[PDB]
Amino acid sequence: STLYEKLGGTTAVDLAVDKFYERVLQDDRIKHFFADVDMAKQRAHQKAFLTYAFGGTDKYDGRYMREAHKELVENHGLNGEHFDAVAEDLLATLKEMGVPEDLIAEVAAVAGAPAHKRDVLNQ
Ligand code: HEM
Repeated sequence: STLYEKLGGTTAVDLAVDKFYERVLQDDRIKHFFADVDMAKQRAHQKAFLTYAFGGTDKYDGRYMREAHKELVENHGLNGEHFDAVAEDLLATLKEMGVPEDLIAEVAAVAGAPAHKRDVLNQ
């Protein structure tokens, strides 16, 4: 899988997931969501988040996605502030690696698109 070559190696890829994983638990603001959740699923969820940010989709079909995430919005009171916290954490991880600042802005723009936030937030 030479695709990982772009990342700069597979070792670095796992390093980001491992560190990022702890950031979620470290963040008390969203820890309640992960207070009781199977770590197995989290591995995929967190992995998808990083992958989605590096290359999200302008439009995604699937009411099911909104049905679940929206449920959190009304039941747990999830808002854009929560999303920003998770996304902000990702930016910090990139800084540690030393990725040029120019890319950090572009990377955030990928998910920054409100087109993705609406599906998740379902405002
Ligand atoms: C764009 C970002 C996100 C994507 C792409 C995404 C994607 C997914 C996907 C594919 C699932 C189904 C498989 C699974 O259980 O992980 C899922 C489930 C879930 N997501 Fe997300 N998610 C995102 C953001 C969030 C955020 C911000 C929260 C809340 C902080 C969240 C909370 C949940 C919960 C609680 C479930 C479990 C639902 C259940 O099966 O009972 N997700 N997410």
